[PDB]
Amino acid sequence: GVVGVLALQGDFREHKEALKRLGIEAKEVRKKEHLEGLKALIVPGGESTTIGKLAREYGIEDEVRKRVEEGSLALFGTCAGAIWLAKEIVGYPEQPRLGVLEAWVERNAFGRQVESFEEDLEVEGLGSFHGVFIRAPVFRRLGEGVEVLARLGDLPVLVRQGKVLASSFHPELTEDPRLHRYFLELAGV
Repeated sequence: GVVGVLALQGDFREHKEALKRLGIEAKEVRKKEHLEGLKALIVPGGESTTIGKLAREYGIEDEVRKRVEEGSLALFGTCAGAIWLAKEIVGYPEQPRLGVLEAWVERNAFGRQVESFEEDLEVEGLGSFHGVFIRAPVFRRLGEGVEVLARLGDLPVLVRQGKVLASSFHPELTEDPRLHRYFLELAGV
């Protein structure tokens, strides 16, 4: 298996199920050793402060940083995973995270009474994709080398920086595997 889903905490189950539609049997990553042999790693939705704390404690954060830097590992972060990837988390400068993505992300900042909504999104190259948002974080600022692949109105919700992909929505909460395939393709799987 060359595709893994970080399984320290959260909803990795949904991503494994989504990956099955691509004929992939996802490897559950719980130890740094589990990163060996992977071409792609998905960081799931969940509790961002916990995923960050555990990934740091187990040495996974540092190894992932090294792997991405050498270009031997593609990353796809969804919700908590997108927060984990962000270089800056608004209001939580010291929150444990990878921080490779040049972006400023604010946790659960959409400002809607009901903290859950769904929107049809236009994804560059992919087409229309059903976006599922739950206590969704907001991409406040993006670095110059970051590409916006999808927006809700004018707000970026799917961004890419090289082999790092991040979404504020949950593609794994739909039965559409096209965004996952898009990720595997860029990871060279």
